[PDB]
Amino acid sequence: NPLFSPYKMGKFNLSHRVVLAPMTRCRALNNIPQAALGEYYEQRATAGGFLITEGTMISPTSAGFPHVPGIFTKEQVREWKKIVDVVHAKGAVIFCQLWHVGRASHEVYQPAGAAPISSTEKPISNRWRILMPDGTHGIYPKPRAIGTYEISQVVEDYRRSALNAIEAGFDGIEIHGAHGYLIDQFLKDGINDRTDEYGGSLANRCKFITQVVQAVVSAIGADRVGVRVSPAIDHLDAMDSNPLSLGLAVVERLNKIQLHSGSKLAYLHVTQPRYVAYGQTEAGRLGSEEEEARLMRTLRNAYQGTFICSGGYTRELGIEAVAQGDADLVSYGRLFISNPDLVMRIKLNAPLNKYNRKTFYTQDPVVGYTDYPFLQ
Amino acid sequence: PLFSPYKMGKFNLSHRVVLAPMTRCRALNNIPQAALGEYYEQRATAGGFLITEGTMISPTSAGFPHVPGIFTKEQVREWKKIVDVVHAKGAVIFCQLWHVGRASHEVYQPAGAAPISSTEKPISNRWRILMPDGTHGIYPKPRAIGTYEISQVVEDYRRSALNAIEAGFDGIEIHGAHGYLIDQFLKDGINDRTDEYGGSLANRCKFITQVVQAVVSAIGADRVGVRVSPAIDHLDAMDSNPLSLGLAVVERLNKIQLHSGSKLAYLHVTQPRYVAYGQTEAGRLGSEEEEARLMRTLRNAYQGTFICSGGYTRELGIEAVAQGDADLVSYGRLFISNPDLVMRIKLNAPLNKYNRKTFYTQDPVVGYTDYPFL
Ligand SMILES: Cc1cc2nc3c(=O)[nH]c(=O)nc-3n(C[C@H](O)[C@H](O)[C@H](O)COP(=O)(O)O)c2cc1C
Ligand SMILES: Cc1cc2nc3c(=O)[nH]c(=O)nc-3n(C[C@H](O)[C@H](O)[C@H](O)COP(=O)(O)O)c2cc1C
Ligand SMILES: [Cl-]
Repeated sequence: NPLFSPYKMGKFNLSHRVVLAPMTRCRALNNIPQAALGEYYEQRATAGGFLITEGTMISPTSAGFPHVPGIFTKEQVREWKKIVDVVHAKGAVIFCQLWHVGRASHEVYQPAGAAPISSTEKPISNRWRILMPDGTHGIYPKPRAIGTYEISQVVEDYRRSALNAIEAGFDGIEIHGAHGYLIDQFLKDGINDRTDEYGGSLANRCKFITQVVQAVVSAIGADRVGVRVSPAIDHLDAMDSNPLSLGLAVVERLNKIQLHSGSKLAYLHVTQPRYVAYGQTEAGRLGSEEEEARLMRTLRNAYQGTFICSGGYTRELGIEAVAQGDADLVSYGRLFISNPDLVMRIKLNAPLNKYNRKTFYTQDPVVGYTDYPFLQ
Repeated sequence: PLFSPYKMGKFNLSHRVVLAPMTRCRALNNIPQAALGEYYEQRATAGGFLITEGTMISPTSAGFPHVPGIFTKEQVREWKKIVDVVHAKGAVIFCQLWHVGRASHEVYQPAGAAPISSTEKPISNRWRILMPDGTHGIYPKPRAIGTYEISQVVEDYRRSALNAIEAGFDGIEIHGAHGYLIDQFLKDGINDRTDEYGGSLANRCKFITQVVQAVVSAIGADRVGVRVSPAIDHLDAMDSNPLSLGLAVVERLNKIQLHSGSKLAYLHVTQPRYVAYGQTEAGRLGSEEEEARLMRTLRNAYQGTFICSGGYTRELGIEAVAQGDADLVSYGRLFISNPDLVMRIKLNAPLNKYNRKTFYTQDPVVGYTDYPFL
């Protein structure tokens, strides 16, 4: 089983290639990591296994979900420390994902009920909803387009949060630059309608992610920085006219940062679109995943370093990915929510527990969080 | 509730369990076979309603191998034999008229002509077609038919509906869903025409209206059912406002009934069962709520019998009928493996699992008529 051949990610000697994908769960009450998070990550930690935390706030305006943890205050750093320690005690490697949602927020999540910030004044359309604190779905509002100086301030928020993650003991950080969030709002030409140096050309649209990555790299070292993007996922109206061209443009910027820094990043993590095959239709089962696979393979081939694939992977698809050289590591989200011992279940080819979407974002410290059972 | 009798026009149905139309590819060389007779006979029940697999309305309307047609007198002759066996068991049966539009291939095109459609745009690479040898083929570039050709395709539906009646069917169902010909005109994500049949919702609905009117004027509204799927992920068939499109179709169907002075047999709607973006943070938020509203809105708007389909089980079907969401529920996959699904559902008995591997094979028995009764 290729998922169990060891992999050397920088200094880290991973014992297997099954990675815990970053997943927002909303148990960090009032943005403070809670003991429940410690139990949750400890359940999933394995010796030589790599874990990525849920998206974590880099500032007071960075959230668009309730009770997501932050790492911009010392109080938050002290609580993260306890989680990092328990995970390290199991022999796992863990990175903290730094997340700013940009326009994907609501006044209820902003200080003084201010408008969310973004590259643009254009709001996410009503084709999408936001989870409100009371559990209902809300409408995304119009964001405020930020200027060059404020952009440098947000970059500084990433730098300060990366330093704090290192202070908490994390092995590194992952820049959430995917799924239509703040960085993707600058990358995607379907969102970025700016006329200044951060808009228009591919170079201009890639300026923001480059500045963010360079700032964290210069603060903690490229080896402790992973980058996540999703050029072909249009979640929250984040489409680009040419996904592959955009993805390759980002990859070249990362390749350039590495050469200039004289060091490689921890990895490039890419989420791919995954089309569920509907069995109730005439030709749903006759589809092909070919094209989306070629896009992923091209980004991996273009990138000089470790590649982590994600998005609807199963045991069989993960084995295939590593076996064909399409990826070095494979991250799993939903199956890891319901299978604390996912790594062991994939090693033994055991049945996998079903997951309950209803409790993905609820606040209970146990229910739908740490009560999914281990192999008996 | 599924066994509470239902009156569908002049049809007194004994239960609400319907056999959904399902392509099975056993009609060798497009001619109905004795096998189909046994297959349908097996699932037929006294006072039960069945809808046949999609059936060709012209030589160029197919996109699957060995699907039956009803555009030749020979085909009509063989269908009659099947219809008789079904009536013998006291069941009501409608023949579904199917034209795939752009969802075709050169191998299914007698004159090597490009498949016809509303647009010049080909189905995307992520969708494939089933080839005669069982392999998957690539969808070719279709031809955006001219305004004048639309009338002749409507004529193909009309002649086919007449042929279905000549064959003895109690009625016909217009397949206007799942990204096939009619749906290629309805969905603004496909229809990029700038003429009378493109642009406004009204213009987009012109084709299905003309098809339904032609068949209604040929055999009577009481013998015509119509199937649509305002919101479905199949062969790149998307629309900006699924609700608006669905209600536009319902409004024109209601008008055809008023002007005809008789109601259609029913409106058949596929349940979206939308599951896109499950791998994202917010993709699924509000999805289930929107499709539920979409369906109830259409059900409340349509003046007549409403049949739901797509992902239904014994429990989900019971719920649909109990909550007033649908009058009849059609089952597809479970009916493939459970010939006596009706009886089984009635007794809450164990259901047989189905083998997809044999959904479209040509064996007249294996995976077709060999599923056990129990
Ligand atoms: C409940 C949930 C929360 C998520 N939260 C995040 C997040 O905070 N950051 C991120 O980059 N991706 C997030 N994702 C996307 C996942 O990291 C991952 O790409 C996806 O779950 C992989 O597909 P899979 O679930 O089929 O394994 C989330 C996904 C789910 C289902
Ligand atoms: C093998 C197969 C063939 C189908 N063929 C057709 C068809 O020719 N026409 C049509 O309108 N729907 C067709 N359908 C869709 C079904 O009528 C029905 O909506 C679907 O099977 C219902 O979902 P269920 O299988 O979960 O009950 C087909 C479905 C399957 C699984
Ligand atoms: Cl390191």
